[PDB]
Amino acid sequence: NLYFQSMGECSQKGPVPFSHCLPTEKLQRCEKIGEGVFGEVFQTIADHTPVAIKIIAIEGPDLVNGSHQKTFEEILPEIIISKELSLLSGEVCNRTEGFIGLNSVHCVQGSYPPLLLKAWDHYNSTKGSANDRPDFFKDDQLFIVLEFEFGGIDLEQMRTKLSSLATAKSILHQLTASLAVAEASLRFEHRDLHWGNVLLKKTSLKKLHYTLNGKSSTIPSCGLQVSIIDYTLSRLERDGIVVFCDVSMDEDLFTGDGDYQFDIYRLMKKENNNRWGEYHPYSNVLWLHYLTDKMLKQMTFKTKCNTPAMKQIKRKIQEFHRTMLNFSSATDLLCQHSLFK
Ligand SMILES: CN1CCCN(C)C(=O)COc2cc(ccc2OCC(=O)NC2CCCC2)Nc2ncnc3[nH]cc(c23)C1
Ligand code: NA
Ligand SMILES: [Zn+2]
Repeated sequence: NLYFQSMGECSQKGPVPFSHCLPTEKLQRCEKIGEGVFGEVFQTIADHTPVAIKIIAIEGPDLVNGSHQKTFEEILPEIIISKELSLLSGEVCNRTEGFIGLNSVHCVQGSYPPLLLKAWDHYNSTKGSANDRPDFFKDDQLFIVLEFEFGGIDLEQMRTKLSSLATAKSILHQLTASLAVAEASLRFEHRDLHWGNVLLKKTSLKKLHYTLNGKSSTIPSCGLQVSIIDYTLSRLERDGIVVFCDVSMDEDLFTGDGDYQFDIYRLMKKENNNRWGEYHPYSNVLWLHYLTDKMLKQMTFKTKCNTPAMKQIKRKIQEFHRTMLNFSSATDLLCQHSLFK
């Protein structure tokens, strides 16, 4: 064990105990906030500030949540993507805070902490879990433990909670800007931006700031800051080296039904001729269209569009829905679409 922790930004070498990442008070305040086949996500408090902790078992031979554990080599591309996107908050020509911030990454060894099992149980009793109770791991088990800034609540879970379609406009504008900046900087495609992967949190900032190819602009917040998550299918590049998930031989991804989400996977494959290493930023437009579609058809707002000014916003979002598929990229949308003028 002769690697440094957290990409060289932690002085420990080799695996660390859970207690390195979750000292007793941080551990005691963990509450589970979500899950997937990968493992578990908890919210806790560090220095009076909420954070999210995502815990993924790696390198072992046996099944977790019905699937084999990834190796570190298998997970590394997504760690790289997460970090590159987070680093856009501190860049100059192409700058955005719209991707989830990555605080730290550790490789942890040990059995699962009993205090996290308690939090897992509470979630299972209240919301119900699709996962195995993570109490079967042995003292040799390795995990990747990622600490993200806390991003809030997902858009699907906020289906009935947003003020108005003005809020929807801000959300769409924030998403479009973040995707554009990542296109410009990293030739980035998200490739899986369903409404579970858009987070919303309160902000006291009235305007949010971004920079696209050296040009800075602002977006009225409507009191919310958007964060994009989930890079399972994402693609980007740096100095000509491409990191992407190769789904060219996957079958089931393209046979979904019952939501426009599942059409987007098929429409992506059409656009790229099943060649997933290429750059097709139209996929970002496809996802933004799916999101706009959710805003207009599945979201319900606390205040409807009662005045002609608000009815006009609604009409303009309907016009965005009808016209946006004729743009080539999130960059094209941001720079050219009337909605964002
Ligand atoms: C609980 N959480 C939904 C859980 C289920 N779900 C949809 C995911 O997991 C999607 O992916 C991410 C989720 C979060 C953060 C980063 C993710 O992606 C990058 C990544 O993990 N890279 C890793 C690099 C190596 C492998 C993956 N989750 C959150 N982060 C911050 N605040 C939050 N509030 C609400 C949530 C949340 C939603
Ligand atoms: Na962020
Ligand atoms: Zn550390």
